[PDB]
Amino acid sequence: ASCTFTDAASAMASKTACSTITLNNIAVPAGTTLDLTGLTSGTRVIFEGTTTFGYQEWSGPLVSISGTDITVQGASGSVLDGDGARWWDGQGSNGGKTKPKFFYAHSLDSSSITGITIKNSPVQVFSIQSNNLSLTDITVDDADGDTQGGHNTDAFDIGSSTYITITNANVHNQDDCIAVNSGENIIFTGGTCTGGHGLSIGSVGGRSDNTVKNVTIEHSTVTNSQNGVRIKTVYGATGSVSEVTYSNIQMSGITNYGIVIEQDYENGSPTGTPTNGVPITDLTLNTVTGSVSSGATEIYILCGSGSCSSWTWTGVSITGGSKSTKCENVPSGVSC
Repeated sequence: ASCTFTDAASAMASKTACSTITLNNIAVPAGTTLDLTGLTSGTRVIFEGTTTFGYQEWSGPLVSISGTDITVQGASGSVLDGDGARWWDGQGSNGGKTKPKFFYAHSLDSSSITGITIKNSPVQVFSIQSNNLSLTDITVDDADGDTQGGHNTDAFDIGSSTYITITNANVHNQDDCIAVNSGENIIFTGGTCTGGHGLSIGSVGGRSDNTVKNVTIEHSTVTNSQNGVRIKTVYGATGSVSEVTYSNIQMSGITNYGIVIEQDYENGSPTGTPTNGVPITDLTLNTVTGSVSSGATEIYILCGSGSCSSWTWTGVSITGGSKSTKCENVPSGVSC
């Protein structure tokens, strides 16, 4: 049966009995999840109009969807508006108000999400922990967070996932455009990332899953962001990052690091001393080009002893700013 809901309680009560679920202009109660987990395999979910959320200090998620063979779609003009300025205090997930993560895609397997627009997320947007999930034509409009205190507004956080494909994302936020904490067979292509902290592998380490393998981030643009390309592995942690390719990345207006690969990472501040428990091997950068701002550093590589090997570095050209005086353990064929 096809079902159309204008309230969250009805949608959650009846979701399994509906093979098409249209969610029209739903105001989700404060402190609660629009809980679309456990869907019957094959179900299509359509977001129409503007979805809103009541105010409460809590950890979220605001929305969660799970199931096999699920098709999630944002109708034309649809928006999931978190009105996150109600929470934003410059502190994000580091302190201040407790703020809800937006959209859990945990075990949304052999599934797709297309044409969803998120506006003004309180904190991180997509939490991806799935197998065979594509995210296409996703828009994260967190631009208001640049002046209203947004922080830790990651667009795509990926962990314990396989076969994730993100295509034609458009993100304006205040943190990582993508952050691959762990996963295998990941593609991010055709993205535009502005305002945030770059296209990041990591942080890797310190979790149950600390393994990244076969990730391609390609044909994408990073502008007006703290970093362009970033790999961050956690200080003193254990893990593995292998078969990562950044290819055909352009950047401009980068404020801190055009490319930064560091094995001393901590959330508060990098230690400045790398460790060697998270080896980065078979890393390819192929055509990573653009400019950084005058106060920025072009390329920064801080590798531990023996934990960066077998890299391929071709067509890398970052102009502007300054060259680093701090690079350590740079692999053969690579340069700051």
